[PDB]
Amino acid sequence: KVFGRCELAAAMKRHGLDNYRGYSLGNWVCAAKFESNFNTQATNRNTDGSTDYGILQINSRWWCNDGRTPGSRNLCNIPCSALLSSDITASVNCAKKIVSDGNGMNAWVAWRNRCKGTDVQAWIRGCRL
Ligand SMILES: [Cl-]
Ligand SMILES: [Cl-]
Ligand SMILES: [Cl-]
Repeated sequence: KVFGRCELAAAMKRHGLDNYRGYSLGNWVCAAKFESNFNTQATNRNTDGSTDYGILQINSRWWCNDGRTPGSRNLCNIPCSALLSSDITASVNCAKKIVSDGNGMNAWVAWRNRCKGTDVQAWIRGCRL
C-alpha cells in the first residue's frame, strides 16, 4: 500500500507513535517519506546481506527474521514480511522498540541525514489529526 501523507500521519497517531520517545509525528512521517516514499512494500538489500523492509525500512540484521541474514537477530519477534503489510501495526510496534534502543531516531540513517533538525512539522501540516 502506498499511503497518502496525512493518511499515514493518522495511522501512526492511531498506533501511538505520535510523540513516542519524544519524537513528534512529523519526525515519523518524514522518516517514512525518505525511507520508503510511504510504500509499505518497499524492500532494499544492504551491502552486508541484510534487507530493510516496509514503510520505515526496518533491518533484518537486528529486528526481524527473513531466513537469509546470517548471524542476525529477530528482536521484534516477527517475520520481516509482516513489515510489508497494508496494516502498519507490526512496523509501528517494531519501530517503538528500535527508537527505544539507545540512539533514538538516529537508528534511521535517513532520518538523521534528511529530517533531523528540519521543519518536520511541515510533514503533518494541513492534516486533520
Ligand atoms: Cl511534528
Ligand atoms: Cl536469518
Ligand atoms: Cl541518507
